[PDB]
Amino acid sequence: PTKRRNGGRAKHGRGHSAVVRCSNCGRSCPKDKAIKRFNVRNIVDASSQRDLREASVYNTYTLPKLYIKQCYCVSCAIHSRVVRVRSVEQRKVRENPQR
Amino acid sequence: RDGEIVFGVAHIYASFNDTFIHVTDLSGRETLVRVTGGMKVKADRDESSPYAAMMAAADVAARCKELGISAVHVKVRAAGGTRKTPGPGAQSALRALARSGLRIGRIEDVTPIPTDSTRRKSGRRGRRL
Amino acid sequence: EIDLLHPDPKVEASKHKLKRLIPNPNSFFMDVKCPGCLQITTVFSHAQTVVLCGSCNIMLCQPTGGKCKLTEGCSFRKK
Amino acid sequence: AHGASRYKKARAKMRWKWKKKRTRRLQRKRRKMRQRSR
Amino acid sequence: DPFLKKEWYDLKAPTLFNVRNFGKTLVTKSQGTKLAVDGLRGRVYEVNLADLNNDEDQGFRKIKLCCEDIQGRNCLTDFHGMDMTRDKICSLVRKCHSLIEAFVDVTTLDGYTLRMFCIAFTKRRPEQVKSTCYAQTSQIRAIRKKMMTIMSAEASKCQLRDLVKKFIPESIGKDIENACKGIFPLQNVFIRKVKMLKKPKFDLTKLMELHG
RNA sequence: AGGUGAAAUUCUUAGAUUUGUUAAAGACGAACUACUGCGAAAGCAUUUGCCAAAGAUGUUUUCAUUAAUCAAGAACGAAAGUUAGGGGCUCGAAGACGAUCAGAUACCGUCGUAGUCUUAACCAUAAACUAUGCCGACUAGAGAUAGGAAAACGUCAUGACUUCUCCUGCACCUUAUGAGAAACCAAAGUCUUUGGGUUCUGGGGGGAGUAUGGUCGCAAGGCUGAAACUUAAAGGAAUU
Repeated sequence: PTKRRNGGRAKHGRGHSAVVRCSNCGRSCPKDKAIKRFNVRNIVDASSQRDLREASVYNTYTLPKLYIKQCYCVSCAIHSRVVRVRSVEQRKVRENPQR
Repeated sequence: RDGEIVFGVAHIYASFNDTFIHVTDLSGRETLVRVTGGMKVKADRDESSPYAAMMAAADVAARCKELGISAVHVKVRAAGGTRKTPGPGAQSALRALARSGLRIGRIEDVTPIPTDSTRRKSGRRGRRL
Repeated sequence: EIDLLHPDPKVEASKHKLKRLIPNPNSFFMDVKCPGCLQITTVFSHAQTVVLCGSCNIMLCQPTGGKCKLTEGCSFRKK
Repeated sequence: AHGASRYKKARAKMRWKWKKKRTRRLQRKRRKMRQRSR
Repeated sequence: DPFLKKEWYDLKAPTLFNVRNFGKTLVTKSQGTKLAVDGLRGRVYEVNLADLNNDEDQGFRKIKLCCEDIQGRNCLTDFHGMDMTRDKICSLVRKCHSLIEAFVDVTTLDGYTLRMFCIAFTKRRPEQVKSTCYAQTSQIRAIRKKMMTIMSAEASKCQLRDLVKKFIPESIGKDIENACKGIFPLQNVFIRKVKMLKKPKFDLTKLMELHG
């Protein structure tokens, strides 16, 4: 039986999508079915960054953020607990948890 | 001398498996001090670790005061390229340069990124563990 | 509750051309007055060609997707 | 034959991709042996 | 024991930048055959613009300087090229906008030639309820051609010394934006990166006019 | 230094790995990239120019049944593979050692030939999938979205945005006294209240996509395709 109406790849009127390699696994999955979290984050945590505010040259300084787009394999995600797993009813929701 | 606070770019290469702390002049052609995680600690496991990268930076802090250098521009770096997520050394090494009292300015990420390029290791099905 | 025989003027104006009860065209003709000449010209609302004047060619309208643009201030009266 | 089901694998089985290959090696051998006796 | 053999030299910027100091480096003590000022020649120096300005602005961007000549513990830099920081250009990239790019290889009246790049992002209006917003390729082509023509005209009219001045106030970026509204509004519109392909001749007397 | 779960093979003071500026080489076009577009399907993401071609929309143009579906027959058909020249960076079936293990011809690691890329032929199959043939009619709404078109003393400067209607796309949500074995389904509805037109395929599970014969192929193999004997269950969807 179909576990998803979608199939999990979210592809319509193509026949062929682009491909990406998983950032951890190595695996070629399709770009559409990859599962992607764009992790913006500053370099030195939060607690440790006050050392740089103390130590530095210049009156104030914006500690510049690190921008990366992670892409995952399904199996790499479910192992690493990005997505885990959901019920048959609650599967269908597509919104943002943590807006 | 007359104008205090002379600078030198610092080049924190921090992959997994090892952390490289490198100090050089603004031109960058001539190096001043070089330290590698694994010069401090001799496990192979603990080459990459928070403590080894911290203890690496303390030797760099000591050598920088002697030669001239009172301040540091800094350039963090994951292996990046084909392999782009800087390791557990880069947290601790950048913190360690503060606790010496080198005067920090101007942080950059300079981990090299393609515009789509090459092929990655581990085949189609990937590095199945 | 419904009237297929006598539909409303408001709703059947909105519908497509052919889907109306009696099909008829929403295009029309125009008596155009260009600024120089006192003459008049019968011009279709949707014109596929660049229409010239009755003598010494000026230009009435340039063709577009649907309705043609008329060149600057020049009036037009529907038939 | 089998057609579409071909590889249904509803229950513990050999695996179709391997099965097709095994039969190909048997078949390929049949050829040279039958051409040898000409 | 190794660093007894070296001595410090002082880099000096153009008069255009407004800060004479910034360049500190060591070339090592001279030895007959392979002397110091040969090895010191043709080094390259990526430096932030907000250092040269001396004000906390333009944190983004970097200017590259190579020292053409050396005279008595001083190094006289005419610039090699321009660059933008990866913090800036990656912050500007957001989802549901149209990234436009462009380039031209352009010749100044001064001998050498450059390869400028531009990045422009379409911007939503006020009171716009549309979820995304995009430029219809054809619109993008018109905008792109417009960007190159404007960029080409500016570089060609002004000599390199003059051109660097245009970059500091980021006047060129503003000009492209106000021309292109007729097609699409745009935002940001930076010049991003510049690359010298030639450097025409050395010319000592021309370089001393820059260093006042 | 490398690399790993942890180590080794491997590379290194005849200066590696890291720092910087170049040069050559051949791949690949990141982020923007989406329950978006285009294409008969396979498939197609850098800039600019040239060459034909296509859909939708608009049309008080034109011909006037020229149409639908298709045994034979014909064109295209990813990846791998083949044949003959180029090119050969990275990755890398085979092979090689180094680990792990009771063993490990595997997973992990380090090298690494064919191949990967391109011109000229072949091959003709993929979970080639929407696992739903192709035209047509009618059934039910709401909000999005891509393309075109019309309207508004609309808002900011020919265009962007707002509000509203029309067809044409990929979809999505909600619901049915419609259907179904159920999963689910605007088609799988309008089918025991059984007939709009038409092409192809199936008849318990093996034996078997095998044998033999035919025909296409340079081969690998493709298309067509049995029987003897064997067996009471195979199989589908949900429940505990």
